[PDB]
Amino acid sequence: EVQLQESGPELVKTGASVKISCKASGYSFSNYYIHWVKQSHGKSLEWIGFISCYNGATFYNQKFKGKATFTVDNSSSTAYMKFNSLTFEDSAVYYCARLPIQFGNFYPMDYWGQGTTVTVSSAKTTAPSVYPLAPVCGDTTGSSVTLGCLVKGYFPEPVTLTWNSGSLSSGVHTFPAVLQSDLYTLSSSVTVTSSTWPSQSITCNVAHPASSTKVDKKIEPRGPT
Amino acid sequence: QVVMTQSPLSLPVSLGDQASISCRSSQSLLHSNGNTYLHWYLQKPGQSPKLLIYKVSNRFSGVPDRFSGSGSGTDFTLKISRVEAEDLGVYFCSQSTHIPPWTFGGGTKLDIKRADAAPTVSIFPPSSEQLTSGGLSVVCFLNNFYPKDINVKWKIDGSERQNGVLNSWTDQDSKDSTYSMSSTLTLTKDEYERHNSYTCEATHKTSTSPIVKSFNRNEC
Amino acid sequence: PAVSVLTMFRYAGWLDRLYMLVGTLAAIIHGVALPLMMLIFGEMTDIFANAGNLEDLMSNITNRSDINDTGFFMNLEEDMTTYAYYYTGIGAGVLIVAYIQVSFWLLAAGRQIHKIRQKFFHAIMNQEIGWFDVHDVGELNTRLTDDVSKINEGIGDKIGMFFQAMATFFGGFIIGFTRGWKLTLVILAISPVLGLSAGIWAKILSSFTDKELHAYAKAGAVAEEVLAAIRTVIAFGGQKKELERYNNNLEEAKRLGIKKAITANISMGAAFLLIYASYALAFWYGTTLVLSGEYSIGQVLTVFFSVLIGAFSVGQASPNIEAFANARGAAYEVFKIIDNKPSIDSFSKSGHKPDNIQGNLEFKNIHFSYPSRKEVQILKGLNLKVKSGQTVALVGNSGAGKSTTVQLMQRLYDPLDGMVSIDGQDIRTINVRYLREIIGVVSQEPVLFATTIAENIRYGREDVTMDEIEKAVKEANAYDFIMKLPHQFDTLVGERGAQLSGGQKQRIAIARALVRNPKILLLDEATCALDTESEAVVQAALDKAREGRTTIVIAHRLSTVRNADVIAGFDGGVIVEQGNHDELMREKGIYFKLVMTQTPASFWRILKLNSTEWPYFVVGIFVAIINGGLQPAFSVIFSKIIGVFTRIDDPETKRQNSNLFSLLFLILGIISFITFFLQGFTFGKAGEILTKRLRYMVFKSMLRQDVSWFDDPKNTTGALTTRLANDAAQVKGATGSRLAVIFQNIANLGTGIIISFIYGWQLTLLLLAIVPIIAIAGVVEMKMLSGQALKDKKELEGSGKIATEAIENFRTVVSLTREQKFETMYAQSLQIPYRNAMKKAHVFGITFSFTQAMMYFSYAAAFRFGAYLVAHKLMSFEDVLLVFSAIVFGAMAVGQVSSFAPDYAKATVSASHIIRIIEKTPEIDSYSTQGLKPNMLEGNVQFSGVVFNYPTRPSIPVLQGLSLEVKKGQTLALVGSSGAGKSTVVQLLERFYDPMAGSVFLDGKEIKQLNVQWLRAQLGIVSQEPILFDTSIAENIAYGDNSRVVSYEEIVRAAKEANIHQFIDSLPDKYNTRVGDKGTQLSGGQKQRIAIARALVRQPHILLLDEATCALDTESEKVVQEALDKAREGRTTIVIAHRLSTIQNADLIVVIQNGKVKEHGTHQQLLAQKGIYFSMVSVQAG
Ligand SMILES: O[C@@H](COc1cccc2ncccc12)CN1CCN([C@@H]2c3ccccc3[C@@H]3[C@H](c4ccccc42)C3(F)F)CC1
Ligand SMILES: O[C@@H](COc1cccc2ncccc12)CN1CCN([C@@H]2c3ccccc3[C@@H]3[C@H](c4ccccc42)C3(F)F)CC1
Ligand SMILES: *[C@@H]1O[C@H](CO)[C@@H](O)[C@H](O)[C@H]1NC(C)=O
Ligand SMILES: *[C@@H]1O[C@H](CO)[C@@H](O)[C@H](O)[C@H]1NC(C)=O
Repeated sequence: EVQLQESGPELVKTGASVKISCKASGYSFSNYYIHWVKQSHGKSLEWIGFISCYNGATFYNQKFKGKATFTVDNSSSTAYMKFNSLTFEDSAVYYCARLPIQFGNFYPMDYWGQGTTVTVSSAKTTAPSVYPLAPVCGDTTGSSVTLGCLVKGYFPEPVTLTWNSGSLSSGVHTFPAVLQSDLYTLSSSVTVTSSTWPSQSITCNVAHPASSTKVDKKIEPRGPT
Repeated sequence: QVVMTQSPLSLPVSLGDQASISCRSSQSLLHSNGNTYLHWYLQKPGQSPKLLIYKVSNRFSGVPDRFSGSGSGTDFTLKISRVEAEDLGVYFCSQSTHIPPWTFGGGTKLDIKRADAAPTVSIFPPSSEQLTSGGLSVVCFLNNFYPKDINVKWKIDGSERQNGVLNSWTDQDSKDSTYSMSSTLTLTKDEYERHNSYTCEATHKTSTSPIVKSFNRNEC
Repeated sequence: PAVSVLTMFRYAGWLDRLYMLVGTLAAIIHGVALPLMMLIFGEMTDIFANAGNLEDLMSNITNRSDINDTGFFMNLEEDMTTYAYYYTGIGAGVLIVAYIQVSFWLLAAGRQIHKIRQKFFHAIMNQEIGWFDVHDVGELNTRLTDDVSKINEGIGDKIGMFFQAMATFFGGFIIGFTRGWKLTLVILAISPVLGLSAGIWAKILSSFTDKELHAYAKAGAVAEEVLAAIRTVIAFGGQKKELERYNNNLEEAKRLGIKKAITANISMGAAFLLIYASYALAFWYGTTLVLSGEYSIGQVLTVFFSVLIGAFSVGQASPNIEAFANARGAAYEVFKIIDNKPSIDSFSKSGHKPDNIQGNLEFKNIHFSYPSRKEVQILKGLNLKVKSGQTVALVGNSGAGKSTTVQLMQRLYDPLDGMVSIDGQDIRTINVRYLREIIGVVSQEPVLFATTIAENIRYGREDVTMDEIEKAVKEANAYDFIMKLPHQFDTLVGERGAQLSGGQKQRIAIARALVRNPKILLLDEATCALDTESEAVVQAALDKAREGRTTIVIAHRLSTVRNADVIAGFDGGVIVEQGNHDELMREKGIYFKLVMTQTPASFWRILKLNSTEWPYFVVGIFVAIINGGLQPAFSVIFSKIIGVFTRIDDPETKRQNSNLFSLLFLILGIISFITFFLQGFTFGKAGEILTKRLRYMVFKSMLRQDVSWFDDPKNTTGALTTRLANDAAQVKGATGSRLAVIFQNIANLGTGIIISFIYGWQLTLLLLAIVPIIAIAGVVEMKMLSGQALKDKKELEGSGKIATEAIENFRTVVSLTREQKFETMYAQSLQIPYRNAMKKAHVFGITFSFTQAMMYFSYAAAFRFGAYLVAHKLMSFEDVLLVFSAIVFGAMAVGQVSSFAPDYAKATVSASHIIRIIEKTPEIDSYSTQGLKPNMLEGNVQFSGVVFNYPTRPSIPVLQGLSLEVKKGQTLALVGSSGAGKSTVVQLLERFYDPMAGSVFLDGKEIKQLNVQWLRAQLGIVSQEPILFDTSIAENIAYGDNSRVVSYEEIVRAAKEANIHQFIDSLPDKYNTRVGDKGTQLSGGQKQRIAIARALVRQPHILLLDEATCALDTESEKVVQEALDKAREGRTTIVIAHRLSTIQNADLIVVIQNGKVKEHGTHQQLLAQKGIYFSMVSVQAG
């Protein structure tokens, strides 16, 4: 049993600091350097720095100097970094690894935290805009049909979207939230037959916690326009 | 600061065979001691990254005999011999033997090697409520393809547009072994009164013929 | 034989319990200092290891690095600013704590053993005189010094180190279990073996100083008995024989010495083999535990060093419990004496004190036996009355009833039946003291105490003025000769001062009896041992002393007893007949039978002395260097293992480098065990054949040396058996030991200085300032733990003179009851070195505390400046470990080595004495072989004008022009007055000395050209009280003739003419009956017949009969005279004569006085001369 568990996801506004923690359990804590490493979305693992974790003797990367500050807590056996003066280029997934001090550089970073995602924003808690996406009007040539619903412009993470109140799971594709003009955007689609819809019912049940919102968009075909 | 070019980029392994992943550095990773220090890690999504191989040929306490690595100098390889379904994550190669950056490799996913198939396309116009509220969003859904090498083509009235585009891909579907993506343009309302032909196209390896879909504005 | 612990702590007041309580708590908090010192060492080596690994990680950090790495040491430079405070806090605490634990226990022991020693001399001096004769007096004296010194060693200091070492044990395992329990159990698996090796090593370390002479004690007994009996061993020959016998007892003590030294060095070899094996086990396992990322190097040093000093602290506490057990066994018979009790208490003040006592004196039906043997009855139904002013003289068969009367009148013993009265009042209802002051005793042999004359009169009565001393000496007829001696009354007498004659000592003993002014006077054989000239003036002084006093006299030779009022005759303890002289004359009883019977070293010389067993020395030198090599080698591999944990190498090369170093610890263990196994074997065996050959050469030398050398007061028997025994075992240390010291230390410190200067020189200069005081700490701590620095036993040898004097002369010190004055003198002579020991108890406490404190401060000062060097990158941490471990731990090693070895001042003064004695050349060489050696056996002896002076006192002359001829076969007896020189003629004719002028002729030839062994071969001496050797009968009689096969049958003839064969034939185990303290004790007459037989085996042609007054035996007096008359029948015989019955039948008698022969002739012719012969014969006519 050796485990490094980290805190939960953060949703911090721009400029204010955030303090993120790497709690260690199951080993002799007073030996291993705690390396903090950074991973953006779809990029290489950047290296932030480390702490000596016996006495907190830091060493920062040249890029992340000043706009990152490490500290420890020996009694509760945790590590911390306060990552002050945020920008949009600091929303990422942060990991902590342990390295043996007795032979560093010559031994792998062998145990790792599960990663804490820090999402840095500047916007306010915004209600979504749920829009139905009927098929294009005119021909219906295929016996299979795809129905869409897109949740536009919301904030913050996440939106719990659900098709047909949970009774339809035969082609539910729900994409990650794409960011535009510091406001999220999510999309969803389903596939049923041409004799199913518009003969039966179909609706998109969109639920957002922080705006306490449950929009029920029963999709209708595009009529004359 | 040796910049590692880990060469795979995404690796289509099938089930029950061997697939090799290459890590090519840009400086000789041979220390003054006759020891080459690069390390191979596994990483599943949601969980922590596991150390898998260290010092290209050794092995860590608790990992089975399917994982062995070879190579030297600036050419490195790990061997996925007789792959299971339990090791399907992103693999990456640490380290620089020359500290302090500890430069990591990029990453290498794995896969299932489904047989190939061309995607399905559909264009959805901007909804009526967004026309009421003040914007437009054309959304091209295209589902159930393989592999993850697809290039979407937005073209308005036969003319290029390369900005204000929204691409979104989904991950490896663990029942059907396909992918999907969809694209989206939200533009200002007035621009919808300036064009008719909106075309979404798919450029994928399974067809030299592009998967074209189009609509004009006036008809219904 | 075991006091309970609380019964032992009986002489402590309210103060000493506070001293041992506070010193106990100080022991507890002193013992826990060193394990937390290992704790602080653990944290600081984690400081240096972590900062060394962090800076040694990123040395690839250009651009700018001038403040990165220097700041990475700004971590380690302000952090040891407070660990310097922890080290100086442990030092400044352990200074006052180590001070108060040692001085408090020594001070509590000083007060306790002061009261125990003083009150034990009280309770010995308050003990009844019958208890005195059961218990041997020499053993009781040795108990007085030894047994109280043993309770001293057990009571005070060892049980402070006991709580120190047990608190070190429990604190060591408490911090060991609270840092890391896993490696604590891994060492605790082997910790019984480590504790056992530690225990045996500590027990052979402690003493190590006293149990070394038990193997020698047999041969030392031989050497003692032959040196005590010199004037018969150099007289009968057997210098070669007793030299062979001492050699034969000496070789066995050599063998047990060999076994002692080899088992001692096995027992050190297992100790260092197990510390250097447990180093390998715990750095092996602690290595494979810190390589897994589970401990730190500071934990491994903390838990390993503290647990291992705990396990060794057990064995450090091992000999203290047994020293306490020996103290408790000693206290059983000290406390059993000082508890209880006499029945006749000479100190009590219970009974009446009647004044103006006239002395009406009565014995009524008294029945008594001595308490040593109840079965024989000494006195039965004895009745006497003597009224005031009257004189009774008691005579009869000797040994029965004579002296027991004067021993019952002083109430020395209680009679079983009957009653003894003074003035109608029972003597057992009066106080013992007031009884003993109204009675004056005059013993047979007078004793004088080793102080001035006037100070002997002080012992008689302490409040006497000098005028009353002058009148008492004038009344004792002692004034005119005491004014004539050189100094005055303040002349020192005793065994140290000048030697007075027997009549002189006796009439100042009379002066003590007269200064007491007694009403009853008791005289037990006051003049049996005195000659005819001094008995007249003594009898004049006693007749003056009897005027007006009731007197009881017990004496042989009853010449003036006629004048006494009543004469009482003894038979079987009963007085049969009483009256004046003339009534005992008419009765024709016992008395008429008695009257008709009457009428620079030069050190290279000591290696030249040991220049036979050079191969041992050569291998010893080559092996001692290997000891000195392996002391820095430990610091080298120790700083390479901790030096490999403060860098950042590959895990596999750290694993195999640490396996290399752990194996190299074990190789250091093996090559340590061999190297002082056989270093102890080669210096032990070379030194012990050096001391066996050196004992044998010094003893062969001493048997050659003449009688003149033995008369030297620097050469008494204790000085020569003690000198031989000590100064032969010391000189072992003067050569063999010192080369081991110098080569071990020069390889040790020399190599440490050199390698330490190679790796970093500034810090070595700093530690070179520390290096004297911590080596002093090594030698002072080893002298503390050996028990050597506390005992000296040379400041109490000024107070053992009076204790020894009062134990040996106990009859006199009771009969004048000065127990109290001797308790006072012993009390003050004990109180001055008491005060000195009180001062020294603080000085040794502060030097032990101070120099231990230098060890802890030395850690502080070393590692601060070490942190400064490491901080500016001009050293590393394995170099401060290498120069600190080498200079400092090498300094402890040169202290321990330079103290564990023996001395060098006592060794060189010992070798000065030995080589000063073994090359001595005697004057009258006995072992020589030149000489005429004829086959004449005539033996007409002729002294011609012999002038001799005794060389112990060359001022006084004894013989001047002594000439006398002795023809073949006839008998010459010699008599005379005191100071005549009559005993000297035996020693001059046997050639113990040569005369200055004159000549000694044997058979017309001067003795000085004859061989001495042949001369002594044709002379048969028979000494006064015969010396018998510790062996059977056949050797003691066969000892007479040596260089002969002597046949068993030949013993029987000599025993027949010595008149013991008929008596031996009833004895158990007739001829191989052992004689001595264990076998049968023979009477003085029977022993005298044995000496006659020993002289008769030689069948000599000259017989020297050395016999003296007086024989009380009355059962063997006639058979010794029969055997002497059978021996003198056809042999030329010279007799020193004191019995008047032997002299009538001699062919010639010679009276000597002041070295001058007065007259010659037969007995009856010199009787008709009416000179000195007629005077001497006319004395017993009264
Ligand atoms: O000197 C003091 C304290 O000294 C220090 C204080 C603070 C820190 C120190 N750090 C390193 C070294 C000493 C330090 C301890 N003595 C050290 C010397 N013992 C001696 C001794 C003698 C010769 C060879 C080895 C030993 C060692 C133990 C032992 C066991 C039974 C009987 C005696 C002894 C042993 F056989 F294993 C007594 C206690
Ligand atoms: O200098 C050395 C080498 O000893 C000798 C070598 C060669 C010849 C010798 N000849 C005579 C006497 C000693 C000789 C002796 N120190 C004596 C003092 N030790 C102290 C010490 C203190 C208290 C109780 C036990 C110990 C013993 C070892 C130890 C382990 C860690 C830290 C300190 C020490 C231990 F816990 F087991 C170091 C070795
Ligand atoms: C590198 O560091 C040194 C530190 O003084 C500085 O002088 C030098 O200018 C630096 N090099 C550059 C290009 O700035
Ligand atoms: C370490 O190096 C960097 C180089 O700029 C410097 O800023 C920093 O102050 C250094 N750390 C210390 C304690 O000096």
